Amino acid sequence: VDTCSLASPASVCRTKHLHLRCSVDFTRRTLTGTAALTVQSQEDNLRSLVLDTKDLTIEKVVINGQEVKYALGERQSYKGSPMEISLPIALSKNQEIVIEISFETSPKSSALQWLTPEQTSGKEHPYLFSQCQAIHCRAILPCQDTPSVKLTYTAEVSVPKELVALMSAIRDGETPDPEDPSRKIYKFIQKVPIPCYLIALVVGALESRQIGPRTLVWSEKEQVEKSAYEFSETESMLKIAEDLGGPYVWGQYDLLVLPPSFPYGGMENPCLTFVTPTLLAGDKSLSNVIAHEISHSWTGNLVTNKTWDHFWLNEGHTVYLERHICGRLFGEKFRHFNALGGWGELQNSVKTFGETHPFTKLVVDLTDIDPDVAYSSVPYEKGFALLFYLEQLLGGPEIFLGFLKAYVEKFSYKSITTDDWKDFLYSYFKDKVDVLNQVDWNAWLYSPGLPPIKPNYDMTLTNACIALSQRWITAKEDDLNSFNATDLKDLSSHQLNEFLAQTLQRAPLPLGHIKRMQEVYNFNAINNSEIRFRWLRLCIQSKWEDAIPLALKMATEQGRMKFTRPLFKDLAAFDKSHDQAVRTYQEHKASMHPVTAMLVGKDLKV
Ligand SMILES: Nc1cc(-c2ccc(Oc3ccc(Cl)cc3)cc2)[nH]n1
Ligand SMILES: [Zn+2]
Repeated sequence: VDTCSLASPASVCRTKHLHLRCSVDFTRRTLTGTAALTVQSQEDNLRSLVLDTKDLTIEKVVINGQEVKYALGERQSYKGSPMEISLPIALSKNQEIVIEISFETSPKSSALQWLTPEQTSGKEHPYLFSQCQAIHCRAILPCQDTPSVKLTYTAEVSVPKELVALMSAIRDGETPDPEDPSRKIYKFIQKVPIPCYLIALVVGALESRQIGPRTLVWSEKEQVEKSAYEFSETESMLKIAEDLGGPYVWGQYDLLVLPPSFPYGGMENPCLTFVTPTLLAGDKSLSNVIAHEISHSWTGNLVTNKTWDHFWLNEGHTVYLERHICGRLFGEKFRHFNALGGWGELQNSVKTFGETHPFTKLVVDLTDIDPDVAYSSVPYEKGFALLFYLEQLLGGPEIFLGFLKAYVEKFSYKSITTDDWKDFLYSYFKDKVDVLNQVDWNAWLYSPGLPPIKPNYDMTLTNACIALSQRWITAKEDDLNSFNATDLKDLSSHQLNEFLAQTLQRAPLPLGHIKRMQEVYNFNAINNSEIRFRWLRLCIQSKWEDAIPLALKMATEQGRMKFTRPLFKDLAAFDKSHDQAVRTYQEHKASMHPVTAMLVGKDLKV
């Protein structure tokens, strides 16, 4: 049923537990060790099984202290190579065996980026971080690389004693390596069953600062103190999340601020969220990303999508919870602001993808499609639009939040499909079934382009952005002298960002407008990467050669694909910077994140 995994489906067998013993070698850029997988059979007379692997080196497979026959199949592009294992016994239904696999990752592992000391803040020690979603755990160790199987796990990672190792699990102790005095072993334990894509590792000279009863903030010493401040409200947001979705079951909620090449804004790794360092805007304005990763602790990590065709169930509900968290902290008016802004983003994605593009469908068919290529904000906003529309259609946020909490408890620790979600919706809202039948489910779930109906959005906080953006778009020459910094006197960082987004859509603007806009607003001096990103896009799309070097620096000084990809594609579309953009990519391609370096290459057609 999962077209992205080459392993035995959950209907044949399930991995119950993973015991990982491994060592990080920065000299060769490999993890070597063993992966003991406790696997339970789901059928009678099970005599062999298949795992997922991608660029792994297998030494042997030991079962009950004896080596066993295994075979690796031909590689299937991004899916990797399937690994068959011959069992030393035939397992009847629900019986279990432990399989010990001696493996070693490839330096080209698509799940990891190896950073040289100069690629870090401290410039003295190397760095390693993982990114498994969607199907990259197979590039770290053999497993059923599919969200349809959930497993607990325990790990022991040997690392140079000067470094620290962290995982998506509770820290369970550290000691000097008994077989190597120059190394330390960090132990971890994750008692809540998870999909293997939530497995994460990080190794580096990490410092910590406690910002809450169950929250530490991790980063290099240069950024720890800044990050502890930027995210001071995490505990504040955890209690709101708990009130909406129920108890937080993962014990610890730590935060990890990675080096600038991290490919995404955040990764909802259990116990240790990964976030881009580009959130350090200095005013906490971009902290809603933390509210997002927090919400994933219920929608996504507790209730998980069965395949990646149903990824929208994860981010769709997560965005919904996030904007309710922000609404409880800043008012319902603010919640509608983000919802409306998100609907504007959904317009941008569709315009860029195309109204008929298959990647604008809510439920996709990733058969023979690299899930990384399908990743976009469409499942985020299109998913949220559906839930918001249902919230309004079903009687308000109070009623619908009651459904969300029940939905989470109903499928806790399980993996569901869109039909599972829809089926329980009709069960929960059995009194209003006739209202649900008014919904165009076929169009919402499987038709591409923008949804069939637009929700009702409060225009209060957005009106200020619309007035100013309209003045610039419709302004002629004689109107440019009157623009002044006072236009932003009562605008927040978010409103400033929305204004740019509103202006960005109607780009390009006359060259004089862009030059005047820099004179009066000085967007070049704003550190907020969301705002800077859009201001730069507005400049390059308007053919302003002065913004070329500023955009190349931001596209390469950080690796968040949200910014790096559009900036490059825009530089490649500008005639005056096409050559410089391509040449720049070729140079940095070798030291970019593997997933990021592959995608920009496709964007650039190199
Ligand atoms: N409009 C849409 C888009 C999708 C979609 C489904 C699966 C995907 O795989 C992933 C998920 C997360 C990451 Cl980090 C990388 C790849 C991406 C996107 N579903 N519906
Ligand atoms: Zn997310």
